[PDB]
Amino acid sequence: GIPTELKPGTNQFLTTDDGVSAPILPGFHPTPPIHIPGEVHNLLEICRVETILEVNNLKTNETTPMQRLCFPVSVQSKTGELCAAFRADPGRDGPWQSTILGQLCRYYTQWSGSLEVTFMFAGSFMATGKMLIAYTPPGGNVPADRITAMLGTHVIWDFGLQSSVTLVVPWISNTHYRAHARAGYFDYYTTGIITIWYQTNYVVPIGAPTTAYIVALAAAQDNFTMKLCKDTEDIEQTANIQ
Amino acid sequence: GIPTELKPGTNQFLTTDDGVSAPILPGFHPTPPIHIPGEVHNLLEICRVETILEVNNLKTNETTPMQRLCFPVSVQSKTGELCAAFRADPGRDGPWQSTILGQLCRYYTQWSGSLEVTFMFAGSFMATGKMLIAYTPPGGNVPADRITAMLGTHVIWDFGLQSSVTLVVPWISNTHYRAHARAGYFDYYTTGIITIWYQTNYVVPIGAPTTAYIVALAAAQDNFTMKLCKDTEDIEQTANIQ
Amino acid sequence: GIPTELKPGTNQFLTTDDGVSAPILPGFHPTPPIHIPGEVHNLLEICRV
Amino acid sequence: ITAMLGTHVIWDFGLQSSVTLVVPWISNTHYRAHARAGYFDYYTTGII
Amino acid sequence: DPIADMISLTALQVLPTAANTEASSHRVVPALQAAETGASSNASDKNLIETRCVLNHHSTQETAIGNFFSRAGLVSIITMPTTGTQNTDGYVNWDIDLMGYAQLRRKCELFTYMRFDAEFTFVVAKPNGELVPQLLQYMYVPPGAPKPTSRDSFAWQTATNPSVFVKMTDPPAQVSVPFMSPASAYQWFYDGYPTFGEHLQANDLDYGQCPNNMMGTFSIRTVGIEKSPHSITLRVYMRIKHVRAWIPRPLRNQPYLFKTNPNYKGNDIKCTSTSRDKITTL
Amino acid sequence: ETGASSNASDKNLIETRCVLNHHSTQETAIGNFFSRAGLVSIITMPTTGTQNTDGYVNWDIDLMGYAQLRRKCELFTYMRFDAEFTFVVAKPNGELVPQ
Amino acid sequence: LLQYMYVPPGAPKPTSRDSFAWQTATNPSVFVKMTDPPAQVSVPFMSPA
Amino acid sequence: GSHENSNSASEGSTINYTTINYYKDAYAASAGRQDMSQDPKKFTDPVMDVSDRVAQLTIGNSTITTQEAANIVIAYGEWPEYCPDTDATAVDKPTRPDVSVNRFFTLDTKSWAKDSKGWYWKFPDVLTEVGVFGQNAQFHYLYRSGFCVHVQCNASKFHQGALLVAVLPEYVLGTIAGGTGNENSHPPYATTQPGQVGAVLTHPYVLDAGIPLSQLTVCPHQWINLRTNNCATIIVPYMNTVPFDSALNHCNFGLLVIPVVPLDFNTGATSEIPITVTIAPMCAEFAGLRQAVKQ
Amino acid sequence: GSHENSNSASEGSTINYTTINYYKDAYAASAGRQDMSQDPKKFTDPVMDVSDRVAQLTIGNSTITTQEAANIVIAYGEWPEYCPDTDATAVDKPTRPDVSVNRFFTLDTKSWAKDSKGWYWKFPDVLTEVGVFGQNAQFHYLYRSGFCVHVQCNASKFHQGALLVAVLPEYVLGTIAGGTGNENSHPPYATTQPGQVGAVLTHPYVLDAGIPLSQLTVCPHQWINLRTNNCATIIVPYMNTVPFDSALNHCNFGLLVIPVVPLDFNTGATSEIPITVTIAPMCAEFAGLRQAVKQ
Amino acid sequence: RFFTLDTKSWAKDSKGWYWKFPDVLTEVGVFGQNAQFHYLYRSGFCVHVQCNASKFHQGALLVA
Ligand SMILES: CCCCCCCCCCCCC/C=C\[C@H](O)[C@H](N)CO
Ligand SMILES: CCCCCCCCCCCCC/C=C\[C@H](O)[C@H](N)CO
Ligand SMILES: [Cl-]
Ligand SMILES: [Cl-]
Ligand SMILES: [Cl-]
Ligand SMILES: [Cl-]
Ligand SMILES: [Cl-]
Ligand SMILES: [Cl-]
Ligand SMILES: [Cl-]
Ligand SMILES: [Cl-]
Ligand SMILES: [Cl-]
Ligand SMILES: [Cl-]
Ligand SMILES: [Cl-]
Ligand SMILES: [Cl-]
Ligand SMILES: [Cl-]
Ligand SMILES: [Cl-]
Ligand SMILES: [Cl-]
Ligand SMILES: [K+]
Ligand SMILES: [K+]
Ligand SMILES: [K+]
Repeated sequence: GIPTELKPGTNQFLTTDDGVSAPILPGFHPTPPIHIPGEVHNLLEICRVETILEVNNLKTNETTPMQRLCFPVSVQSKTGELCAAFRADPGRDGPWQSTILGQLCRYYTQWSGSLEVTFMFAGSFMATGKMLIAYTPPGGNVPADRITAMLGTHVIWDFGLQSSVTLVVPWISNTHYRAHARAGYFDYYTTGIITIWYQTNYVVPIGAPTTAYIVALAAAQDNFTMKLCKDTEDIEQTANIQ
Repeated sequence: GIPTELKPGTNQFLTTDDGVSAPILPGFHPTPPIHIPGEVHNLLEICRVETILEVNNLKTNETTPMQRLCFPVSVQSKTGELCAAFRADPGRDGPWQSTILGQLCRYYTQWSGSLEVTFMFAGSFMATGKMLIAYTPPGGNVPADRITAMLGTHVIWDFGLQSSVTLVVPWISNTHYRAHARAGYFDYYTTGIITIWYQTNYVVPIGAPTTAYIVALAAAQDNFTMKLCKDTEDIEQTANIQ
Repeated sequence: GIPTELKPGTNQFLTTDDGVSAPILPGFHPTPPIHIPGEVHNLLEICRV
Repeated sequence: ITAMLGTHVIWDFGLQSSVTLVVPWISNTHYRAHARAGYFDYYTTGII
Repeated sequence: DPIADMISLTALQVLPTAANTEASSHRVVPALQAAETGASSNASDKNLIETRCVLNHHSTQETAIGNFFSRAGLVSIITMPTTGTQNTDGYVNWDIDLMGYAQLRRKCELFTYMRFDAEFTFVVAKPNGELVPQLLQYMYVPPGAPKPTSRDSFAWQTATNPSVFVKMTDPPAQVSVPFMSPASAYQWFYDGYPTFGEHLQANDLDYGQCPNNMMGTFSIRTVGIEKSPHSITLRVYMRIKHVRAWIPRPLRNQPYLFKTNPNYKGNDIKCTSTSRDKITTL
Repeated sequence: ETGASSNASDKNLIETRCVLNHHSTQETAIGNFFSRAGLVSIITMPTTGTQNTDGYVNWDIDLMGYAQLRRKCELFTYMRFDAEFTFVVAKPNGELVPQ
Repeated sequence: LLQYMYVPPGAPKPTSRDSFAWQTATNPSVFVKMTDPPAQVSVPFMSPA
Repeated sequence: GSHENSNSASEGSTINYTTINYYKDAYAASAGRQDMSQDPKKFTDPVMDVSDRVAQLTIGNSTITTQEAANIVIAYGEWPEYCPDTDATAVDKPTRPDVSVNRFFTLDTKSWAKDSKGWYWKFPDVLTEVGVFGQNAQFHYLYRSGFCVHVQCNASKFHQGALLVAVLPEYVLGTIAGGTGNENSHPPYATTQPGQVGAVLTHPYVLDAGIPLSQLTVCPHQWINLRTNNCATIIVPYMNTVPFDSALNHCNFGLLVIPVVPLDFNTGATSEIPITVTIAPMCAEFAGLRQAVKQ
Repeated sequence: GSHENSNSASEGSTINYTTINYYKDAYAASAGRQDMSQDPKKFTDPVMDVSDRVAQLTIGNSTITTQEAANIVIAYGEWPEYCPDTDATAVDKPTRPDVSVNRFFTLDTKSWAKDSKGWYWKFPDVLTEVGVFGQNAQFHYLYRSGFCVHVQCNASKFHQGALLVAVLPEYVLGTIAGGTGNENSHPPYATTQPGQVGAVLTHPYVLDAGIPLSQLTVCPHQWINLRTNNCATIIVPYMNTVPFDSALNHCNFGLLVIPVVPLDFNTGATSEIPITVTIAPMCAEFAGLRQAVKQ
Repeated sequence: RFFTLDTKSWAKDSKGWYWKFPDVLTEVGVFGQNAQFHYLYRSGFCVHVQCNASKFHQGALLVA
């Protein structure tokens, strides 16, 4: 026999080891494949697809969940009011959890890249108005007023104009990659805050609703990638599946 | 010694593993082979050979089994009567079990291809008549009358004409391969039903029997193949062989 | 199987053995490196200070 | 749901103020005589 | 000739690293999208802000479905106790159904159809984790093959079925399995019935059952004419390999209740995302 | 009546479509059918009893004692082959000991 | 018989010896006997920096 | 050795992997290195044009004229097509009726109310009993086809609301499991195959199947936002693990119409806001002729 | 190393296998990949012509004229032939009598009745005591030969029935084991080697050997269906694991004639319907001369 | 394709029978269905009339 020496690792079973095991059915030929539309090769293909953001994730919605899928805008009596706010952290508990993007990146430890959020106005055609949407990079808490938020990356949207608008959340980090942000030391990887303000006002004539809704869709851009594959905390074997 | 690490599978004995074991008799030379007629290389060669179908597989035959090897036709008093019916499922319990084809495909989990059934009329030469033989694809139970069965794949046979006739059971499946069909979920892989009807009538003159028999032979066609080699349920070690 | 014979040393763990162990994360790509001043390659560089 | 099985067009106002339905010549004979009740109902063109 | 009425746009691309970023300045309407169409915004950084050039070498290899799935996961736990109600018979027949464990299941249900080969690993031990010199036999019993009715059953002769013989002390047994469906791919969702006929409420357990996914039985036993004194715990791990997948779909957001269907607890319907007090406060 | 199997196929009895059939016939090759290890004998050496409290056993080689394999071979009249024998040994309850 | 599992930041930590997390469908785990030689694996540079 | 049999599950794709192997069967090989292909333009942009509102599509003896259109979606970027000979398995010559079946059928109309939950229909269940298409579906064992789905909904410039129109392949439904989750109940034939009248979702948020509506957009879809458009159109290619299948036992996909942003309008404005579904099978093929079977 | 000895059981066939090996002996090698050869035309169509009824075959001083023939079968697609030098083992020069032995011998006739079970004969047992052939078989230790089997049965166009005429190599008979199956009985010399009179099957369904008559057609066979033909002919080549063998201790094959479709006719028609067997050995060779031995 | 309609019985005193085309198939299989859903139809026909009898029977049918 040939001189050999067993090294550490011998006999172990590494779940992620990519080796060669013996085949149980010699000469077996699988049913040939046929063309099926919709084949995907990389998860990223999916992360680039917009899914709905539950911006309206209130404790009072839980029993009428459909309401979380969109938040409202209405005729303001005061100028420059704040309409809604939320963190841009995609792998963080919150609005993002409802998106295919957030669910998928929860299967990875780190991520990197730019994100995009598209807002769609579903009010009546006769309603017009301009909103200021801003992304405030790390450091500042939620901007107190529109004049503060305005100092960050923003877009000024008009309905009458186009029904949808896209805010881009540029990758602005110190590190090349961010781990999922959460309270504590990992708040270091927070992405920032998104705020929606009334630039002018929701104006409508006689005959049309004074309150309408907006749907927020989110997805990743081309420069988005993820690394360090892990298990998701978003699924549980609470009991036995029968 | 050379650095090596044992991987899972080590020490196991897989009955279907095709490896190399040490030879017990070094330098041994087997008696040379001689020519023997009838060598076969692939089971399919055998499946293409017609063997007898026990269409007449009645509970009342079991004690006089020879009678199962052929079913009768006789002078009808009523038009368009049904002569016999049976499933085309070859790996299924029933008439097919008596054929070398059925026995062999019971050594495989799945199959695919067209089948052929040849009917041979063994009545007197003076007997004439036409029969309608049909194959009804999945979906419909046994056709109630000849006019219904006639809507499927069929052949119209005449004795006087030729003593034998061949019905072809085209491979008409949704899946590329069928697993053995049986009651329950696997009825999904049923092949269908074969029915034999009187197109005209068994006519005979004075002096000849008013009842004669037909022998059904079955085999596979060239496009027939099988996969996933398994053990047959058709043999048992009921007791110890001494 | 191929004829082999285990030799002394088999199963041992030598802390300074420079071998190859299986990777836990297949397809993983480390954050790329960036330029950082002050890289040293040999302790001697330091002993000269 | 029955009428829908025949030759049809689906029109939208907001879209265009006018729309044109075409009544294709679908006859057995190359020519039709004026249709009226009775034997000549044979030359009827159909229903809109 | 005497009759005149008788005479896919998207493709693949290889992207090893993330797309880069190019510079822009103070300057056509690419910020406003028409998301009513069912399309995802094709607007990027350079459109909405002034950017710098960034040579992005981030790799996309780890998000390839192969690296995502080819990680062995628990799909079954089989027990053969000596004292009790289970199997004081010394053998066990297990219908193959990998949908009994969520972690893996949720991953697969991300797709509608999947085609692949697999590596099965058999980790066996006593219920407390201890090991003993016990000989075992695992056998694959395809649909149609006779199932063992006892530890003595002739079926263990395994003349054609594939069987593995290993000691509880040897490392885990491990083998490769091919793509065995009679269809072009396994499908986690089958919106239909397996057979024809009326579908009375008595046979509604039929709904969603797809024969093309039913791979038979997995049998195991201690190798002896006599009963073994040891309780046995077998954990089966599966590593998908050589995989292709089609038609992505929403990820399960409700706890699983049953192996064969998507039934969910209607009284306690969980929200996909955590909640907060106000829409204007973090 | 001749002793021949019908040489009639689909194209003869019905109207057909073209089908590019890539189904493989490799698994039905007699080699893949037979080269699957099967049980051909069970030999026992008990310590207390009538069998062999002698510590040894002589077994006349006859592989026809187990049906599964036997029926497969008897499909043919003559067979020529080499073989791989595997010896699985243990105590009657499946336990193993340093013997 | 033992099981070692790497639980990256964000992955659910086992709350018991029965915890579902030991299903380890995505995390990398190693199964080895206290009698087998020492288990051994290679780890990449995992910082996000 | 090293030369083997071609039996790996991924041997018919334009994506190769580098492997290591010593057994005669290919599936024994390692997973190998993953090539890095991508097609993000079949989900994120499977739209028409890869004056768009203005239109008119004709098929069979039917013609639709859409003007407040939001363009057209081609599901997964693929056009319907008759089954190719390489993929085909059944040997009988299929029948391809053409005009009598590939045309526009307009099913029952539903009424959108401020509190509507949402509806769904199954394909091809919806047409199994309609016109020549249905008849062919009954007389044949096997069927294969594509679809053109046109959902219509008008409203004044003073109304508001948004419907999400999506196609979900293999739309398997689940039950609320007795509420407590201890009862393994199942949906009755009437709920799984509602026919041409369709059915109502009881829990739209989880699509009556334990999955988030919020992610349905990962499927071929289109929105009908009253202030922008009043109709949606989606071309759907055949999708299955088999080339042909029973139109009776298997529904290839379901069509969902859900009010994500509820209908609203000031009292005095028309309150009857209907939704109409018109569908046209495309490239219908049938095989395995026999007598008619309704189920 | 890798260069070895040529000692594998499959080294003399026109079918190669790809293997892996490290021992000096070839049989240690793996089974390897299976080539995919096939010869479905030696069982499914081993007929004559790969006016057929009309005929006349002559051999020796005998001639048969068959006209209601069903063509002729060449067992396993091979013609009888004297043993070739490569296969030969015995060194003495064989005697090849030719005409005196290769001719037609017509054995006793049997009567077919409405309740007949079926008959069988063993080869060469049937001729060991007939003419010059028999004499040579007795004086020689070794024998080798082929056979031409002609089974005859006439009947009017008003009779009906079907005989299956088949050849079964190594036709080993079994007993009913005392009925209960607890008695290990064996067939007496008179049943295993019935001589020229042949024997009667007691359980045709299982061919008195635990195997299905239904599958006998997997053997060189031919049918005599009264309404079509009145005779069958089968050429049989030598079959054994050895080149020559004792004509006394070993029967290479048995001939079976079984009424699968029973004889029937209206009373008044000839009731005596005989069956006659005529056989001719072909390419008879004998060796190992000594004194005559009858068994 | 071939549709096989009801069978009639020939008696020593039979007068004769007749069928109309396409009336005979208006309610049979897919052909019939198409005939019902469409206003216009056009087709050709293959007619096969069958009648067996022994070499001891006699008679002659005119099929036109
Ligand atoms: C001796 C080794 C035996 C190992 C054999 C294991 C074969 C398992 C094949 C994998 C089949 C994939 C699972 C397919 C379908 C799902 O379980 C279905 N939902 C169950 O109805
Ligand atoms: C140290 C290893 C010893 C292993 C030697 C085993 C040799 C066995 C050779 C296989 C012979 C095939 C069986 C041959 C004939 C049948 O058993 C007969 N029917 C018995 O009469
Ligand atoms: Cl995050
Ligand atoms: Cl009738
Ligand atoms: Cl079957
Ligand atoms: Cl055993
Ligand atoms: Cl892979
Ligand atoms: Cl566990
Ligand atoms: Cl990789
Ligand atoms: Cl209506
Ligand atoms: Cl309604
Ligand atoms: Cl809801
Ligand atoms: Cl092979
Ligand atoms: Cl005589
Ligand atoms: Cl007699
Ligand atoms: Cl019998
Ligand atoms: Cl009549
Ligand atoms: K040595
Ligand atoms: K050493
Ligand atoms: K070995």
